[PDB]
Amino acid sequence: MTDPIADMLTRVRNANMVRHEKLELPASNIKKEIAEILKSEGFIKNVEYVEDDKQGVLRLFLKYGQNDERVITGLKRISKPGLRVYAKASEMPKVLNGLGIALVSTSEGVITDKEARKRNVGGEIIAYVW
Amino acid sequence: NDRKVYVGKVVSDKMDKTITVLVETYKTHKLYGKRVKYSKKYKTHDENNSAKLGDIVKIQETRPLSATKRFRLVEIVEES
Amino acid sequence: RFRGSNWKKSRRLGISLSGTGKELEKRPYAPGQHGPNQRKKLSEYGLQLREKQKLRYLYGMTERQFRNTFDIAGKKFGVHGENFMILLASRLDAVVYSLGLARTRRQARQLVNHGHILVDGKRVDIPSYSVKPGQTISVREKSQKLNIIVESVEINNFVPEYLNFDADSLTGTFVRLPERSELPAEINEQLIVEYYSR
Amino acid sequence: AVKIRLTRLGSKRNPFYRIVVADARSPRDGRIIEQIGTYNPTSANAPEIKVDEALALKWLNDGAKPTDTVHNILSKEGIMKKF
Amino acid sequence: EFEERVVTINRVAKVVKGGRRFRFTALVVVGDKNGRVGFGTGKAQEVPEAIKKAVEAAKKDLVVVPRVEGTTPHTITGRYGSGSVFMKPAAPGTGVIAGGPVRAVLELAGITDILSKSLGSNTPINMVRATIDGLQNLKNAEDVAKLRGKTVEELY
Amino acid sequence: PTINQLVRKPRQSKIKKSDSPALNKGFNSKKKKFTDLNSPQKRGVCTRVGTMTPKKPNSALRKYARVRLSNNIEINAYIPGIGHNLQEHSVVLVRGGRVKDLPGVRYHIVRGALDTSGVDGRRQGRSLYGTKKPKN
RNA sequence: UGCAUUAGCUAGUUGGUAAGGUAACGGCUUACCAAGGCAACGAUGCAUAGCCGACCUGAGAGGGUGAUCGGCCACACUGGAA
RNA sequence: GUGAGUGAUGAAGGUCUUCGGAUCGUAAAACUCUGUUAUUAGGGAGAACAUAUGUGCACAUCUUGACGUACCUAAUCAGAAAGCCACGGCUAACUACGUGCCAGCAGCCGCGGUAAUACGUAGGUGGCAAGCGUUAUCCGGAAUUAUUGGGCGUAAAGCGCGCGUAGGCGGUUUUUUAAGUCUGAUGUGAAAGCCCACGGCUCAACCGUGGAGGGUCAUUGGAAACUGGAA
Ligand SMILES: [Mg+2]
Ligand SMILES: [Mg+2]
Ligand SMILES: [Mg+2]
Ligand SMILES: [Mg+2]
Ligand SMILES: [Mg+2]
Ligand SMILES: [Mg+2]
Ligand SMILES: [Mg+2]
Repeated sequence: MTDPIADMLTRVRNANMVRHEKLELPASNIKKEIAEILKSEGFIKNVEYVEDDKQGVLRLFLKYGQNDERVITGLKRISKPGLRVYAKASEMPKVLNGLGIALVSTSEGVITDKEARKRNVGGEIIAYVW
Repeated sequence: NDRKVYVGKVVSDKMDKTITVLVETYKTHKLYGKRVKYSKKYKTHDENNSAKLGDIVKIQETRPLSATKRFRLVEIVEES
Repeated sequence: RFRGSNWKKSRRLGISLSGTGKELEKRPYAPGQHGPNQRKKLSEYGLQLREKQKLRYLYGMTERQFRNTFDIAGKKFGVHGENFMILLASRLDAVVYSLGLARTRRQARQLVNHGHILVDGKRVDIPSYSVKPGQTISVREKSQKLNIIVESVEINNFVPEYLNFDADSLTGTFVRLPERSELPAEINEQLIVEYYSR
Repeated sequence: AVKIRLTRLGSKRNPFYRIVVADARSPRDGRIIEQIGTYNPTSANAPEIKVDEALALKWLNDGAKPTDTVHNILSKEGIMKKF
Repeated sequence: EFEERVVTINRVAKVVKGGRRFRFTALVVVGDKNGRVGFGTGKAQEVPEAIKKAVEAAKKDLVVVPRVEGTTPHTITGRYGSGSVFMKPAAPGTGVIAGGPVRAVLELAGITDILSKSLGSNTPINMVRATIDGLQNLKNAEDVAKLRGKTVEELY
Repeated sequence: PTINQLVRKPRQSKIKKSDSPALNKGFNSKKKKFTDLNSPQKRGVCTRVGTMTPKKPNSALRKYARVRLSNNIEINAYIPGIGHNLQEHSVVLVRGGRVKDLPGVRYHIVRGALDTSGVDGRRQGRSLYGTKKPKN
């Protein structure tokens, strides 16, 4: 395995075409905030968290729309092993006219572009989801 | 107004104060944004302070007093 | 000047556009030598050449100025296709064909050369100005009347809005840059808003 | 050696002037130490006196010289006998 | 009522035992100016009514374009086949900036303010389908809040 | 390619094959060296005229020359004109742009150029291939 | 800035102690002592080019220029030394 | 600005003509209209500052023009705003005559082997403007060098396949660090120029004023989620 969270977060799309509601993950400490800022912003019905031994289980329980429209409709990893990016707090980009919500590891943990203006901090912006 | 304060390892040493100081540093490339690392081989002089294979110690630039060495400090912390 | 026949390019385009009409007393079919035939189609090149060229013969300025008045129109605030229509009226020759001096711009756009060409001070012997809000284009002091300007001042009346002149001085410091409503109506702004932009 | 600039700026056929701490051997548009104001030499200006001389107070208080017959603009100021 | 603009025609042949025989194809696009756009393709041995043969084929299916007030909501790149378009919103007074075919599906639509550029190929049968695909992928700014469960204010 | 093999051997733009290759260069008299100039036109004197026929879709037969320029870079340049000139040992002024379908000419001859002012029996060409006597 | 179809360069060359000498330290010069120092993070070699705030283009990233007008070098028939 | 309000198909004469009539064309006269150019005029903007005497180097008061065209005013002429290039499509611009794979056009596809709207003229039309067009160099169009922003089955493109050092990247957790990272207090990136605001040049070209705004930096404050660094 080469990237600890790209292999995670691209099981979401492959578990978003064929319309599951299950996905099991190798959990971490990082992802137990990642899948909750997607629980804070509606994109997941219910993640519980890792509840087993030897850094084991993690399940997600996704969310689909009313007439079986997929809700998470777009997904992107941008800051990568092999090429980091680091966006300062002045030129922080919005995602799809601000509809989608990026996410950033900064001096106060992982926050988003909702929180990139009250803190006026910057960090490694790693994803874009829409 | 102060001297330089660069720190870093060595390669080896020979007779008469050949305290060469390897320094490693990061830079971006100017276009592609990759974090490329590179070194620089420096020089300073002392009595018998260092030896081969690991003599990381700060140096400080001064008046030249050599043909290539332009640092006057061998203030030692880490070694073998 | 144009040094040509403006009643021979009043049917080669669609309009005399400087009076009421000079095409009903002629063959209004086509320009010449192919008038006894049909009419073709029109592309977007037909849009640019028909509209820019149908507006150039209404303010008689030659080209290399059209771009200069185009970004001179552009270097401002608002909608561009409205603002070229806002700076279409600041020319004193336009106020010398629109404040009832003479009809055709060959004589009416010659109103700098011999007449009441003073404008709140010295004379302005050119074909325009940057005549902003609050400035009077008065009469000449040694002659407040030429031949044609006072002899045909009583020939027409009921002039345009956003201008309020008087008699016996031929002077106006009236309002401002005019409205986008009162303008030359027969043009399409967006068919020429990208024609000199592409 | 330090002097005060009177250089030929502006549109041609309209010789203007800018007032700055100059040197006797560097030319008109040459190397400039520091600015010392300007003056409208246009002879068509009512308000013209542009010398905020608190940033030019160090010149004549550390070894300046008068400049090349600009002395009547040195007349409209008064900075001498203060020391 | 409804406006119907021809984008292009083409003279299309077929070889049989004798000389080859011709027929004209003519795709047309039908716009309704409130943001509902269809398109169709005509195939007959004449110009001036194979147009109508396509126009009756165009109204049978439409797409509901998301008008934001004089514009499009966000940035999208609808591609279909090798051709592609680059769509981008702009200020309310801008005009429309597009190529040949991809303004015949925008001014015949009701958007009037887009910066755009074609990419990839340039044959007019692949431009329009990728543009319509791009307009289907666009979403309103309120139904995202509906499936999200947020309000409109909570996103900003 | 990935970034490490892209900061190692970087990008490298395409070559620029240039039109009019037999130009832009002045071979010096004293120092006897090629140079670079990027010059619009050059002089030259003529050697042959001739006319080769075939232009396989075009099929007429037209003339040519072998001028050689300042400091002897010999060339084949095409003469525009229904008529011609009557001069060996000319003082031409050549011009770029390839008259196609003749394999081996990329160059013109400007009519006039202080050797022959073109053809006299042409009126409404009036700058191409050397006419005069217009007062339009 | 371009060449790996240029891969081994350097011998007061790289250090030490002196002796001098220069406005000033110093392998700057000589007396010995020794072994170094540089390099696939492109040394050396050939070829071309005076640099820069700027100018032209470009939506932006970038690409191409260097006479005007200013900053700083280097040079005055060619070479040396006061 | 080399002309102006008029001015009945308006013309003698060019072209189309099957000619009956459109076209140049309200073009033109010949009336009526004008000083820009031409003979004279006062023609006098930058144009300042001291080797002195009265007061105690500072104040007021007497000392300096090469271009002498300019601004000016005032009679008032018609002195050439002409010529370039095209007209099949890209890209607005159409008819006749000699010519017949010839002589010849050509950015590109291509036009002429007898009726060429692509040759050479004629007339008309289109774009221009005191020029037009051509050859030459750079950028975009070109995402045809693709970090934003391309690909490698058959289209150009996978080493014949191992074992491997230099270099590149790395699972899970807890601690400390602070090189990369994020942030703010300074010193600095001169002025002339570009970007908008303002004064002046009969407006314009052009000038002066205060700001973006001068990049990787410099030193300490500061935050410690991720990449290093060590247990
Ligand atoms: Mg020179
Ligand atoms: Mg043309
Ligand atoms: Mg021809
Ligand atoms: Mg490709
Ligand atoms: Mg292996
Ligand atoms: Mg290894
Ligand atoms: Mg400060």
